[PDB]
Formats: sequence, C-alpha cells, structure tokens
Amino acid sequence: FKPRNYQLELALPAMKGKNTIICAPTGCGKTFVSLLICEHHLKKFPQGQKGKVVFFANQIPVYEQQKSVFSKYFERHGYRVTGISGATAENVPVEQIVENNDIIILTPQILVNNLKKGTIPSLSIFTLMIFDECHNTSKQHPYNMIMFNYLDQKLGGSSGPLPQVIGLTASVGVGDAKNTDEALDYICKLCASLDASVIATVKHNLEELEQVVYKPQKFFRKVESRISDKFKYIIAQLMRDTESLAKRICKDLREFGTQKYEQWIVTVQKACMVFQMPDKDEESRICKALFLYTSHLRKYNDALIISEHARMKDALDYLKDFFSNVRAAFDEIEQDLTQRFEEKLQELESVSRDPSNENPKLEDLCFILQEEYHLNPETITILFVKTRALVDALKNWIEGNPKLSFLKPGILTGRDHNILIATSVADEGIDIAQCNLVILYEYVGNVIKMIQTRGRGRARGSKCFLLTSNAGVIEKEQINMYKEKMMNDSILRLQTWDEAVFREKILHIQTHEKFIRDSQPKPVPDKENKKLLCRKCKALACYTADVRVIEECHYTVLGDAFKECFVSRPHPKPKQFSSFEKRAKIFCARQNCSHDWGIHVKYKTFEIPVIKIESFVVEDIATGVQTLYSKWKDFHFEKIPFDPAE
Amino acid sequence: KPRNYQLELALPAMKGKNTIICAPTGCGKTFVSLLICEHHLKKFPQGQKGKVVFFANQIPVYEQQKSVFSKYFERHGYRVTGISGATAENVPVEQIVENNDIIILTPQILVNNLKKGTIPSLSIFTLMIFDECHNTSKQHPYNMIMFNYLDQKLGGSSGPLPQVIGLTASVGVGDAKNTDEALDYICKLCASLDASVIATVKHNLEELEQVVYKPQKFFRKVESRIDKFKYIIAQLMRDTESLAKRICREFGTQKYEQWIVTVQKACMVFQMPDKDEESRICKALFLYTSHLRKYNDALIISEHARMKDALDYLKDFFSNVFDEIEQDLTQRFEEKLQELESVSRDPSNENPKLEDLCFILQEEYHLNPETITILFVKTRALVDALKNWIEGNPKLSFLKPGILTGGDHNILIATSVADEGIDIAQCNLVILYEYVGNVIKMIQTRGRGRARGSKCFLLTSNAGVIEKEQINMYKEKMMNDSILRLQTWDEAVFREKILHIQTHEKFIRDSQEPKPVPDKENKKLLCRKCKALACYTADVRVIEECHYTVLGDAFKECFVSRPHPKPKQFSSFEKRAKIFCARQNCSHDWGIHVKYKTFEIPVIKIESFVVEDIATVQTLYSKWKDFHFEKIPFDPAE
Amino acid sequence: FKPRNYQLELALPAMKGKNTIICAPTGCGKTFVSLLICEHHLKKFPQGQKGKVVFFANQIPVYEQQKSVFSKYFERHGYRVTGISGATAENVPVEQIVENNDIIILTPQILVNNLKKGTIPSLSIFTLMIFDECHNTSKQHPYNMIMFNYLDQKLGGSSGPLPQVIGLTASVGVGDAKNTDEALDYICKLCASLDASVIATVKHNLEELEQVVYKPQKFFRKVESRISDKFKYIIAQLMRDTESLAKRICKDREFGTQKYEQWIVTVQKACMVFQMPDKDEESRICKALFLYTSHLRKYNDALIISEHARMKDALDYLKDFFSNVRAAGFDEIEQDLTQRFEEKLQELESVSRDPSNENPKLEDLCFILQEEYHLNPETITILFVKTRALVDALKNWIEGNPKLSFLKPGILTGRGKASGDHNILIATSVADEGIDIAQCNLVILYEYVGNVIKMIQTRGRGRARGSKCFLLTSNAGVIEKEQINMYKEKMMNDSILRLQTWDEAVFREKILHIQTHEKFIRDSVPDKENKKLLCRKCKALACYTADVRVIEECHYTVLGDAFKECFVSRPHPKPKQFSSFEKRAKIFCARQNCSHDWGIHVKYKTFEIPVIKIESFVVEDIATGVQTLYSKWKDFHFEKIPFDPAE
RNA sequence: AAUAUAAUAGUGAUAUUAUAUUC
RNA sequence: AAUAUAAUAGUGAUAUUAUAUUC
Ligand SMILES: *O[C@H]1[C@@H](O)[C@H](n2cnc3c(=O)[nH]c(N)nc32)O[C@@H]1COP(=O)(O)OP(=O)(O)OP(=O)(O)O
Ligand SMILES: *O[C@H]1[C@@H](O)[C@H](n2cnc3c(=O)[nH]c(N)nc32)O[C@@H]1COP(=O)(O)OP(=O)(O)OP(=O)(O)O
Ligand SMILES: [Mg+2]
Ligand SMILES: [Mg+2]
Ligand SMILES: [Mg+2]
Ligand SMILES: [Mg+2]
Ligand SMILES: [Zn+2]
Ligand SMILES: [Zn+2]
Ligand SMILES: [Zn+2]
Repeated sequence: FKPRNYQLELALPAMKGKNTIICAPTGCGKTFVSLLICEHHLKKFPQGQKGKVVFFANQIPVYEQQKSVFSKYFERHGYRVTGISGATAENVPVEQIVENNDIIILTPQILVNNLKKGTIPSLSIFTLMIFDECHNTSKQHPYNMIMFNYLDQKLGGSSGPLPQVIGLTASVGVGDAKNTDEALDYICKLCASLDASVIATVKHNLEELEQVVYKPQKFFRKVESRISDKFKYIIAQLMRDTESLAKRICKDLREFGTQKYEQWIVTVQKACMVFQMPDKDEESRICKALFLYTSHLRKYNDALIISEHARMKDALDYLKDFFSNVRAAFDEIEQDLTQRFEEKLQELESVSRDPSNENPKLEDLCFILQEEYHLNPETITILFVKTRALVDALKNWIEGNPKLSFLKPGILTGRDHNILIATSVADEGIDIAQCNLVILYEYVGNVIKMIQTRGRGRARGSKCFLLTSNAGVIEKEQINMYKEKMMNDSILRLQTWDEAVFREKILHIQTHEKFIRDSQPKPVPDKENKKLLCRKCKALACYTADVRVIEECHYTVLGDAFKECFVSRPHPKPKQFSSFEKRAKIFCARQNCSHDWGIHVKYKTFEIPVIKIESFVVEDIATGVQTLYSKWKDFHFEKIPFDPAE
Repeated sequence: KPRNYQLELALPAMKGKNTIICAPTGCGKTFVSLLICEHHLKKFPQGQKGKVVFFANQIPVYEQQKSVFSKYFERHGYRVTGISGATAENVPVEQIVENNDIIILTPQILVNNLKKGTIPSLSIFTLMIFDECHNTSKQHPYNMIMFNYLDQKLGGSSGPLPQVIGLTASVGVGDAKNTDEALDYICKLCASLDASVIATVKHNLEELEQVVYKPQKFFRKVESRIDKFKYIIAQLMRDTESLAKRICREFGTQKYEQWIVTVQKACMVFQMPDKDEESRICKALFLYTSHLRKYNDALIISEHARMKDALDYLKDFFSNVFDEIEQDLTQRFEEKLQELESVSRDPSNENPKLEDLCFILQEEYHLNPETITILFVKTRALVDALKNWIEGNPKLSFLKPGILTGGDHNILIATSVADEGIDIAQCNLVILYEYVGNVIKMIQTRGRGRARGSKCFLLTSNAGVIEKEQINMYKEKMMNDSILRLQTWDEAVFREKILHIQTHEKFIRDSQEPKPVPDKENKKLLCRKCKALACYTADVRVIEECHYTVLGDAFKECFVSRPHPKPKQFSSFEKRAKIFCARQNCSHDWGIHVKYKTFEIPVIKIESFVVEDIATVQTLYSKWKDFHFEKIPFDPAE
Repeated sequence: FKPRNYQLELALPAMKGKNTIICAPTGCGKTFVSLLICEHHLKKFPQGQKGKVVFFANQIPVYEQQKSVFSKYFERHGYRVTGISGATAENVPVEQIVENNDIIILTPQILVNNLKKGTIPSLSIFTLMIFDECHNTSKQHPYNMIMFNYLDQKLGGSSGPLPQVIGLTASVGVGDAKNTDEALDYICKLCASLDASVIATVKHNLEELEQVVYKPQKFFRKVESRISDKFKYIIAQLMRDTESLAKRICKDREFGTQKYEQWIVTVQKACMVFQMPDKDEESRICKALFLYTSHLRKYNDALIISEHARMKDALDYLKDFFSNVRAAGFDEIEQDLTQRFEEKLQELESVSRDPSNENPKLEDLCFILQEEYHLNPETITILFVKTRALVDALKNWIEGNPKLSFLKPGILTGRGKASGDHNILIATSVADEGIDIAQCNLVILYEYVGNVIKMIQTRGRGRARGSKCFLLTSNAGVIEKEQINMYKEKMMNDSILRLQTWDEAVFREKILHIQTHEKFIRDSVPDKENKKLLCRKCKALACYTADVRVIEECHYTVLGDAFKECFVSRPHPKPKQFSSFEKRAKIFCARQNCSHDWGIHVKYKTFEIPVIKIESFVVEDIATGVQTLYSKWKDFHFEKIPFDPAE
C-alpha cells in the first residue's frame, strides 16, 4: 500500500525498538501504523529466530476487525495470525495456540486470566506487545494488570527477555491535574505503567495530517429549563401520596425529580429491608408493600427527570409502560397504586398534549437540526444522550415531529438513516459513517472522549454542538479543553528531555509503585450459619451451609429445599460467560413475589442456580441481626468450594 | 511572489465586478489591492486613463498604504498622492484629485469635499477601494460616500460610476438570530457597497491555512470576590445621598451610574427666585452627585481589579479638588480612609479574577519564556490598574508590561483597536479581560495569532460574557453559510435584488427628512455647575456650521484660560488653551481656546451649559444640533 | 442473517448427514449455504463430543475470503477458525493446528502432502469435508487425491469413521458424453469420486432463485477473416528466407497456424541432437539453428496476433522481440536476422498505418461496443481473449481508437511467466467462479472456446437482469462448440433430474460399485552409468549426472565448484517461495553469452543452491555417445542420489 | 515441480503449444 | 465637532456611560 508520511513518522520510534506510546488524532489510520510496526518487527529477525506479536483489543468488534485485517495482510508473508476471545477461550490449549502462531489478537482479560492460572508462564514468549487505546492502562483495568506482570518480571531478581511495548492512543489524558506540572506527572506515570520511554506524535508532517483529519468547529448552546411545567406538580402530588403510604407503616427517619432524591429513596428502600417483626408473615406483607412504594417513587422520579430532558409524553409513556409491567405479573398495593395513577392519568395526558407546554431544549435542538439540514440536506448527524430512556424518547420525538420529517433516526445502545441516536461509545471503536454534525445533548465526559469524538467529524466543515440547560456542563467541557492544552504542552515538554533521563525517571516511578503495590491482608472468616431471605417478601431462601463457591467468584446452592423457593423464566439475553452457560432467569416463587434472585446456568455436567448476594437479606440466627451486602467479596463467612464429588 | 489565493481573491475585481473581498486578517490584502489597481490602470486604451481612490479609515493605515502604493506605482507612469486631515486645508483638492492617478484618502475628506462642491461627482474616479468595508453602514463616512454614489445611480444623472471594491475579514451578520436574517443583512451590506460578488478563498483554502492559523480559544469562568470594602463604601454612598436628600437600584452597578447622571440633570434644572442660593444649592448637589459617581466607579474598579487600584482612584480624585462641602466630603472620606487601607492590603481579600489571570500568565510563560502577550481591558482605569498590578506582583516579575491606548516589552496592555489596524509584533498569547465585542472584532483579533500554536483566553466572572462570545461564534457560522449560499446565486438575479434593496433603502432614507423654525427669543446660557451667568444667545456666532464662538469683552470676563493638556490641530483651527468657569473655583469645563486664521477665539460646548430664558424655565442640550435658535454666521468683521 | 428459501432447500440434504453434491447457479450465495451447513453440523453434537470441519478452497483469494467470513461468523459461536495455505504450511505443527481448531480452511495440496508424509494419520479427524468447486474432483487433481485416501479407507478394512462429504459446484459437467445416457454415467462416476448419495438442486423454490440470478442472453457473432494479407505476404518471405538460411546449414505445412508451430518446435528439438566430431563448430551451428527456429516461431506468433488483432500489434510484438534480442548481446546470427528484418521494416509499417487494412473482427467488436454503450453509457464490459499478447493488443487497440474513447480499459491476467473508472476489463481466463467482481452487463468472448462448466460459470458475471453475452469469431467452429456445449448443459440437467428420482439406497449401491471398480483399476530398472548434461542451445557441457542430487523427490540440484563456472545469474523477476525453497535469482548459460535458461537459484534451509530443469538440457551417454531429450525429471531414468546435507 | 482446462497432431495411451492455478 | 463599536435602561425610535477613531 501507500502509507502517508506522518504514519511512517509515528511508526519510526517503534521500528527502532523503543517502547513507544503513539499519540495521534482519531482516524489518522493507526491500523496501518500497527501493520507497519508489526511487519518491520517480524521481518527483522534472522533465519534461526522468529518473533511473536500480541495485539490487545479491548472490544470484540475491534478484536474481529483487527484479526481480519492482520490475517489478510500477513498471510502472504508467511505469518500465522490468530485470536482468542471470551467465546473461544474455554477448553482450548491457549499455550499451544500462542506458541503455534506468530501474531495473536487478544482481549486483555484472556492474557490476565491465563497468566494468573499459570498456562502462560511468562510474557517472555512475546517479542512485541501492542495496546490499542493504551490510555486504559491504569488502576485495575486488565491492561494495567498485564503491565503489573511485566513490571514485576522486569524489576524482579530473575528477569528473562521482555517484549517491546507499543501503546496506541488519541489522548493519554491528564487525569484530575489542575496545572501543567501535575499533567506532566500524570503522563510520566502513564508512561511508567507501559514502560514507555518515547511519546511519538506528528510534528514534521503536521500539514499532511491536517489535510486528512480536520478539527470540527465546536459551538455551545446554553438554553433554559422549562418554566411552564404543570406536569411536575401533579407527579409531585403523587409522590407525596405514595410517600405518605410509606409513612403509614413506618415512623419518620430533598427536592423531587433530582439525583439526590434518588439516593435518598434507594437508601430508604434499603432501610425498609432491615426492619423486622416478631410475627414475620406480616413481614412478608409489610416489607413487600414498602418495597413497592419505594420502587414506584423511584419510577416517578425517573419520569420527572425524563420530562426535564424530554417531552412530557415520554415521561407518561415511561410510567404507562411501567404500570403495564406491574400488570401481567395482581399484587397487593399494586392495584391500589395503579388506580391512584389512573386517577390523574386524564389530567396528565391533558397536560402532555398541550403545545404551549413544550420543552425549550427540544425547541433549540429542532432549530439546530432544521438550520443545518436546510443548509446541507445530505447531513449525517450523530446525537449523544445520557440514558437509554432518552434514546427511545428522542427517537419517538424525531419520528413524531412534522418539522423533523426529513430525519430518519436510528438507535445505537449497549449490550437508510440520516441521524443516529446513541448513549456513548467506549474509546474510538469501529469507524462508522462520517458525521458532519455531532450533537451532545446534556453530555458530560472527560478530555479523552472529547478528543476521540472528533474522529466522527474528520471531514472539513464538520460541526459539534453542546446543548444544555446547565452551565456546569459547558464549563466542564471548557476545563476539558484546557486539560487538552495541558496534555499537549506536557507531552511537547517530555519530548525535549533526554531519552536516558526519562528512562530512569520511568524506572523509579515503576520501582516506587511496585514497592507500594507489594506493600498492600487476609480477613478472618466467620463460620456461623446464616440465612438468606428475599429482599422483597422476606421469605426463607437459603442457608449459608447450602451455599458453595465456584471458581472463587460465583455462588450456587445445593439442597432441594431451595428448589421449592424459586421459579424460572427463559433468559432475555442468554450468553455463555467463562465455563458457564446462561439458560434462565430465577425469580422468587412465593405468592407472585417475582423478585430477581439470580440466574440458572449450565456448568459442565451440572445444571445449577447462581445467586447474587445483592438480591438477598442476611439473617444471623444467633443474634437475629439483619445486614445487607453489595458484593459477595464484602460478605465474609466461610465459603465452601464447589466439590463435584458430592 | 503572489500567493495563489490572493490572485483568486483579486480575480472577480479584475473582471470589472464590484466585489467585497472577504479573507482572514493578515493574509496580505495589501498585495491584492496592488494587483487590482495595477490591472485596472493598465487595462485602459491609449486615449483614456483611470483614476483610483483608496479609502483608509485610520491615519497609520493611510500612511502605510500611501507609502506602499507610492513605492510600487512610481516605477510605472502613475502618480500617487494622498490627502489626510493635516494636509486637507487650504489646498486645491480638486486639482490634486485631477492631477493624480492614485489617491489615498481618509473618507471624511471626500465627504466634506462632496458637500463643499469642490468635487462635483464620483464619476471622476474609475475605481474605489474601501478598506475595512464592513464599516459601510449607518452614518459612517463610507456609507455617506456610498449614499452619494447610489443617489447618482438611482437618479437620472446617468454619469459613469466607479467600480467598487470592498475589503474585510468579516462582513458581519448584524443582529441576525438565524441564517435567513444573516443572509438579509449580508445582502443589504452588498447593496450598500453596490457589490454583486463576494470573493472568498475556496480553491486555494489549503494554501491559505498554512499562512493564517486559527488560534485556540479558551474560556475562563471565575467567581466574584466574597467584600467588607464594598460594605464600607456603601455607607459613604448612603450618607452622601443623605446629604443630597437634605437639600432635596443599588451600588456598584452601571444602572446606578445612569441613576446618578439623571439625578444630576434634575439638580441642574432646579430653580429659585433668588440667584446666589441656587448657585451653591446646585453647586452642592453637583459635587454630591459627582463624588457619588467617583465612588461608584471606584467600586467597579475594585470589582475588576485590586482594592488598592480603587483607593488610588479615589485618592487621586480627592487630590484633584476646595471648599467647604468638599472639606466635609473629604473629611468623611478620611474617617473610613484606613479601615479601607487595612482591608485593602489583606492578601486574603485578593481578587480571584486577578489570581486566575496570574495563573494563566505563570503557566504560559513557564512553558514558553519567549511568549509575547496582549491583554485587552475595558477602561483606561483598568489599564493603569493592571499595569501597577503586574509591576507590583512578585510572581509576575518576568513580565515587562507596556501601555497601548487611544524586545523591551513582553506583555502589552490595551483597551481596544479599531478594525485590523497597522501590524504589530505578534502575540502567541491574547487575553481578553472581561471583554465583550462583536463577531467582526473576534475574527480580527485572530490576526495577532497568525502563527501556529497561538492561544486566546476569555477571562470573566460575569458568565453572560461567555454566552455573548459563543453566540458570536455561531454568528460567524451563520455568516460563512450565508456567504456560501450567496456565492451559488446567479449574478444577474442578485444584481436585480441588490437594485431593489438600494431603491428601498433610498426611499426610507429620503422618508426620514423636519428643520424646526429657529427661536429668535434671546436666550441665556448658565454654567451647569454654579449656575453662573455666562452668555447671551445673541453673542454667539457660528463658524463653519459646526463650531460656536462668543463675542464681547463681557464673556472674556467669565472664563479662565489654561494650556491644553493635549494640543491638536483640527480643520482650520488650532487647539491651544482650555476654558473654565472663573467663579469661586468652580472651574467647570466650558470649552477650548483656539486660533482661527488671524483671530484668537473661544469655542464653547452647549453640553456644559444650561439654557434658561427670560420670558418664562431651563432646558439642557447635549449637542448644538438639538438646540434650535437663530444662529448668526461668523463675520470676520466684528 | 436472513437466508433465502432455496439456500435452506439446498442445505437441507447436507444437514441430514447425507453426502451431497450441491449444484446451483453461480452467484446464488453458496457461502451462506456453507455457513448454514457448518453451523448445523457443529451444533448438532452432544456435550461430550465435538465436530471438526475442513473447507477446501482451490485458490488463495477464495481461501482468504472464506477464512475471513468463517472466522467473523463462527467466533461468536465458540468455534475457532483457522487456515493453512502454501505460505504458512512450512515449519508448522499441522497436526496440532488441525487438532486445536474446529473449522479449518485449506488448499487441497496441503492435505495431500500432509497425508502423504503421515503428519495427519487419517481423515477420521474430520467429521465434515466441504469441496469448493467440487467438479474438479477427477483425474489427478488434489481433490481426487484426497478422495483417493478417503475411498481407500472406506473400501479397506480399517473401519475408521469417515467425514460427511459436501461438494459445491455450479456445474458437474457431462464430460465427453455425446448423449444423455453417457452423461448419466459421467455424473454417476463423479458422485462415486465424492462418495455422494445425493445431488441437491433448487426445485421447489426455483421461482425465488430466478429473481436473484438471471440468465444473460447469448448472441453469436460470426464474421469474416480479413480478405487480403500484405503483412503475411511479406513476412512469409522472412520465414522463407530464415528457413532458407536454415536451408544452408541443415543437410536436410502452412504459415500462421498451430501446425507450423508444432513443426518448428519439433524441428528445434531435432536440431539439438545433431552431432559433429568438432564440438565448437557443432555449438556454432546449433546456436544458429536454435536462433533461426526461434525467430521463425516469433514470426509465426506475429502472424497469429495480426489474424486476431491489428497488424500494428503484431509489428510491435516483433519490435519488442528484437528489442529484447538487442538487449541480450551482439550475436552474428542475431545481428544478421535483425538486419534482414530491418530491411523490410519501412514497407511493413507502411502496411499497418493504413486504415484500409483493419480486420473485420475488430470492426464488428467496435460496432458491438459502440451500440451497447450508446444505449447504456454506464455499461460495464468484460472481454475474454485466449492469450496475454491479445490482452495487450486489445488494450492498446481500445485507447488507440478514437471511436472507443468512452472506454476505460483494464487488465486481468495471471501471475507467472462500475463506481471505479474502468468501464471494460480485458482478461484471459479465470479459474472456476473465483471472487465476485463488479457485475458486467456486457460479456464479450473474443475467439473463446470453453467447456460446459466454464460456460455456466461465466453467467455469474451477468447475474443482473438484462445482461448480454456475445461470442465473436471468424473460425465458425467456435459457434458449433458453444452450441454443443449448450446441448451438453441440457443433457446435464436432465440426467441430474433423472438421478434425483432414483431410490437413494440403490444409488448408494451403484456408487459403491463404481468406487470399488475404480480402486481395482487404481491399485494396478534405473540406469547407473554416468551421463552428460549439455546446453540445448550452445551444446556446452553443464553438468555430470554424478553431480546431480535430488531434493524431496522433486527438485534437482548440482554439487561441486565446477558447475559454478558454467552459469551466470540475475535477480528473479518474480521472486516466489515454493515449498521449503525461496527463489532468489535466475541462472543462465555462461558460455559466449548463450544465456539459455537453465533453471533458478534458490535458498533451501541453510544452503544457497542452484536448481535446474532437465527440459533445458540434452543428455549424452558417455559410453554410447547417443544424445537424448527428456520431458521432466520423472521420465529421465537413472539412479537419483538423494540430497545429503552431510555430503 | 505438480495440477486442471482449451486448441492442434494421432485410432489411442500420449505429445506440443496456449491459458490458469497450486505447492 | 462628527462617527463607529460595547454594556445598561426602553417594546421601539432613542438615551446614558465606556472605548476607539476621524475632520
Ligand atoms: O524443475 C523446476 C522446479 O524444480 C523449480 N520450481 C520453480 N518454480 C516452482 C514451483 O512453483 N513449485 C515447485 N515445486 N518447483 C518449482 O524450478 C525448476 C524449473 O525452473 P524454471 O525456470 O521453470 O522456474 P522459473 O521461476 O524461471 O519459471 P516459473 O516458475 O515462473 O514458471
Ligand atoms: O464643540 C466642540 C468643538 O467645537 C471643539 N472641538 C474640540 N475638538 C474637536 C475636534 O476634534 N474636531 C472638531 N471639528 N471640533 C472640535 O471643541 C468643542 C468641545 O470642547 P471640548 O472641551 O469637549 O474638547 P477638548 O479639547 O477640551 O477635550 P477633547 O475633545 O480633547 O476630549
Ligand atoms: Mg495511532
Ligand atoms: Mg526469521
Ligand atoms: Mg478485569
Ligand atoms: Mg463600523
Ligand atoms: Zn421473594
Ligand atoms: Zn461655574
Ligand atoms: Zn548455452
């Protein structure tokens, strides 16, 4: 092929064998850079020797793409390309697969798990490592675990040969740094994490690069929240009523429609779970009632937020679908609350259909769309929003707007079209259709994602609007821009340093961090038998004596006493994780409780339930004390390993 | 030598089309003008010759352009001349224009000469070039010239008209809230210059982008200081207001400034059967409102700068004054005095804005010690304030500040610069301190940042300023898109629309033209401060329809002459002295003393006088044009 | 994914575990059929068992395509996909690579070689085999070798489990059959070769299939040969004068035909064995004769080229030839011949610059292109010709023609010795279906003679409704060949539809019979005295058979520093790595700038060694003196000493 | 080096050339 | 003396102030 000069320039520090973090704008063709570095690396070895390259892709789509491209590129040169992902990782000779292939594409967790398991004895088997989106190397992220192994081998007493390390990123990030010095420290710490002595950027060839990747012009639209809202009043009345019904069965202990009230109502929901009675099949009644109350309050709050960021109709549809899910499941207070909702449904719908009441944010958004599509009818737009509810909401709003009829919206979420509505995309991901219009709707993110989003605006004349009713959002974007300045300046300063000095600084950052990392014990396990009841209906589910732990992670149940406590519905999203294969979802079997207990999976020969401690209440039969645990790791008792021999 | 995009910009003009040339500041528009003029002059046959006039709105640009054109076209058979305010008097401008091929002018010369009748028609020029043509609008001299032009075009004069070439970095969208309105405004501007073509760099854009780089803009939002100082001055405002209230909407805002000015007006129109008693009731209220005003300004300065700057402002004010109620006011000021001073030097209380500014300067100069910085502030008071602040800050010791108002210097503090102006030594750092301006000035300030890597910060605690700047950016988008649309139109249809707009505007312009009958009742001018008898309206003679003088030995009594702080020669006059009231150290500013021809005469402004009259009452007039009486022409015979 | 009904219909017999030959039109999307069959095959097994699929792609582009598609598709299902091609086949644990992967894409030669070595012990390791373009399974083709192994295991007493066999083709072919019954025999024999009991075709869903793949209309253009050859009139004089020069030294049929080519080749081979007591004189006259016959051959080629194309193209062919000759060096004979050619050059270029002489075939072709592009300017054309010389010829003819200016020609050939802007693609031929290229709504066959299979396969370029295919020829036989090929297609479809009606059991019995018969048929002294290897051109001593060593029972090298003085070398124009060898340079005869091609120079393991072909040499027995010529090293019979690194 | 297809010569095993592919 | 820009007040013409320029 025909590489651009800045690509050769970026690859040059790596082709000289130096561990290198390559920092270049999104969409500059880093793929061919990787191909160049890899080709040169593999061809440099004499006849009696051969190298082994490992490419780390953090996402399955990137995994498949890179595997495909590398395979098509290097097959002719006599280099075997393969890959190992979560799907193909089980019951396979991973060591042999690594050994028998020259280029191997991995998702990092495979290498982490296989290093920890011992199947891959050392990283010395690889002569080269490439980290895609290498800014992810930090904290507990798998990249950083791999690099922990690397640095432990390097700084350790007996150290074999180590692979060259090449990172790839659009932005290294400054962290929380408030000034260029702190930024410099963050960047140096990142370089220390990847053992990189060189940061490669485009300097000599800048004009060529700027003819390829163009920087989109960014505008900030500051609008105001709706002052016309009568919907919030009614829904607030409902919230007060339900609060009173919760205040009926309890005694005592800030604003409606905010995050703070969400925290409050969640914590309260937790509080109602620890309350106990001496006659406890009234507990099944009371705590279930309180659970339903707090849940409905939560949903109402969510509706208020949705109405704040979108149409009132979207909030009413949210609630309607919610109460639709309440039915087709005949509860208790549920019919009561449903009726109470239908009381105000007519008034609410009367308010939602009033054109005078419409959201000014959507008005301004519609304005932007209208103008830009009037000037350029061929415009491809991408619209980022915070939550999936907003995705569906703006989908329906665009489809239901006569003004926007020129739009043909589409959906992009987690787990033909003019405009694509999405939540967020981790890092760069696979290149999609170029968008000359990017709209950030109440969006807040870091500097890295800011720089990465520009990659959708690569063409000249691309535009990016940030639309919000909050000033904090805007100034967050601005401090992110300043952060970008600090980043570039700190990098430019580092590049002026002597390579040896930087190597040593990196060395002591590594050594210090390793001392700290080795400095960081074993908690005393309690053998007292507990009871696991339901967080909703407080019904007896398990005893901790019946609970076994599989692979130091998952928890299952043995006794047949549990088989009468649960029902099962076919899993909405069946998938196989590790050695487990998801089959069904598990719910409480008592009196339509239908609380989510966990999943039902196929493990080897056995088919067993797996439960989450997040879904249950802990009962100490000795002290009668009830407590709540978020993660199984925070629950300290005696966990008996799963034994197939029983 | 020529860069392609300059040829591209000059092409529509070279084809004889009236053209608005729109390109980024500092792309070398001068050579574009040179190309256009050269081709225009050399295109004529043997029996004919061209005459080009170049309008520069500012004297530095005037001199620069005159010099460059002179050096360039002397080689060829074309004579280059120029006429500015200094050389415009007692010279046959008609012959000067007639005897030269290229004439560089400040627009007021051509306006005045068109009215005077010395230049009968614009038909004498075959080419006109407006520098910073975005200024052609409203009552600006450019627009006056173009009013003459359009008056000839739409009329039955049927004389030949000059090709019109405008030059600007931004045409502006005006007040437009959307792309359609922007399109309307731009079409009206094209109509004002009678231009059928907007020339911008398109084919060669990538060549233009390696010359002029767009500096990165950051926005710094801080918070206001949290203020015992303000709390102290508040009572001075209150009790001074009580002193005013004894003889007869909050503090620190320009609203209160409006308030105090329009209080002072009413204090000037108060009247009484006696004479003396009002003289110093009005003197008292005058000084009360004045000192109140100065206190207000002091609070504002304390908000935008150090407390020491405000204290120095007040101290200088009280130093410039004396008596008795000045002694009272001063004494009351000396009571708080210190607690002012003691609060001021408390490091605790420092302005966060200045802290953030100092941070910015610190970082940028730490990374690049060779940095050149330019700092824009709203008022001269802030210029001096930040001057002393920079020179008085240990952290800023690397800074060697300088002053630019209306190497040896690392940072240059300025107020504002009209349009692009003459080229300066360019700053890789531009800081806008509480700056609010339009889209045009925004684009023009980029000219200081042409080098790659230049940065521009906008520092404010107001947060409405930020919104203003960003909607200005959106305005730029609207501008470029509207232009991009106009460029796609068919030229004929566009010329038709332009014609319609021209006729429309001329109809409205002719619709607005009054002239009330002059009141012959003899009037009386009093000093606005001390209400002293100053003049009779029958002593006032008018010189050249503009300047008003006074006769009689009686008026020579009433005013004192002091040498002018800034002597300057305007028109046929010469500023020498300054005129003040002679009463009881009132010394209100009445006007100036000038030398006109062989005469030494006083010139007064109606703005400093109040018009009382005998039969009936008083009124105030800001300008002489608003004051209607019988105005007797100045006769050299006394 | 949303599979079409006929794809499920085609995949259904295979999903039932039946060995199946899948016969469907080219471009119906057979890849999805393969994906369905493989997915079902892999997901059918219980927990304690797992399947292993092997896919056979005959060409590297298809190899990479299929590997990519299968990898992208089956990764999410938990099945590892890999491949082994010629490039990656060396110095790798093939057995482990096969064992550790669920789906393996392979070029058949890899499997044949690995079975022959014994690295892969049995075909029992695969539960499913898929042959792409399975009509190639016959004779000595690698597919058929694999199936020889398969059937040897089936008919033997090994009693090991065998994989399900699924073939894929657009046409099974009738072979040489003159009638339907014989066609039935051929098809049955093919089914016996693939051990297939079922032939799957689209029947119920045909109405759906015909809305995807459309049959292009075929037109037959029969034109006239050019009426008068001035060019051949004068060049027959150069052939006559050259064979008269040959007629001086000899002491011992139509021009412009293949008969003359055969004759001049046999003559050239006859001149190499002539011997004299004086060996240097012998070398002189043998070089002379070789050169004469060579120039004769080139002239003949020119005649043919100008028969099928412009006379300018033939003239330029000869000019290119003599350019190369001039580049070779100054030989007395070559200088002479070139001189006599240059004498007639003026007259010649005089005769092809005339517009009057343009051949009727190119005129008719020009008419076709003109009309079709007049009706549809967006037309994409593909032009098939027999030889690469004609590819260059028509390539230059198109852009050298003012009327054809709307055409943007392109070149498609082999490697060896709509939205884009190429409107027309000139090509020689493409093996089987190959990777799908841009759809051509115009297909021009210029003097093309194929078989029924290639005819059916070329329709895949015409899938769109309204596609057209012209057959333009002056021979008048070609028409008949294509027609009888159409009849062959009818015979094929009819015989297939007849076979589908049989009871499957009976068919299995007939198949077993044929297989056993074929196995019965299939199961049915070297000279030790030294020989000399002489140059076929200059008769110079190159090697002795005692110095020749045989590597891997295939390639032949030479030992000793003596041979290093007999040849020169220049870097290989097309460097290529075959097997364990890496091509470096070409070796030529070093004596008096003979420059005859002896072979190649390669890197084998640690060694840098020459490899020679017996085709370029003459074998002289030291004892008898008798000189002989040999086809390939296989037919040369002497005791061949294996290459020993320790020697 | 092997393989396939096509034309030509031969009754045919084959042979020559052309074309393509693979190792 | 004229003019332009910006902020504030007014629904607007305008008005005040700030800044800059020109004759
Ligand atoms: O005898 C042959 C053979 O030993 C060796 N050879 C050349 N190419 C190959 C190949 O692709 N595969 C195998 N197994 N063996 C090969 O070369 C000898 C003959 O040399 P050539 O002059 O014919 O080879 P060359 O490269 O010059 O021509 P070509 O291979 O392009 O056709
Ligand atoms: O009414 C004005 C006018 O008659 C005269 N005047 C002063 N400067 C100019 C000038 O630049 N151009 C013209 N045409 N006329 C001028 O003075 C009268 C007002 O006197 P001021 O006190 O306001 O002017 P002064 O010089 O004292 O102050 P400043 O103008 O520099 O700020
Ligand atoms: Mg990169
Ligand atoms: Mg090697
Ligand atoms: Mg992890
Ligand atoms: Mg202006
Ligand atoms: Zn329950
Ligand atoms: Zn006075
Ligand atoms: Zn030789």
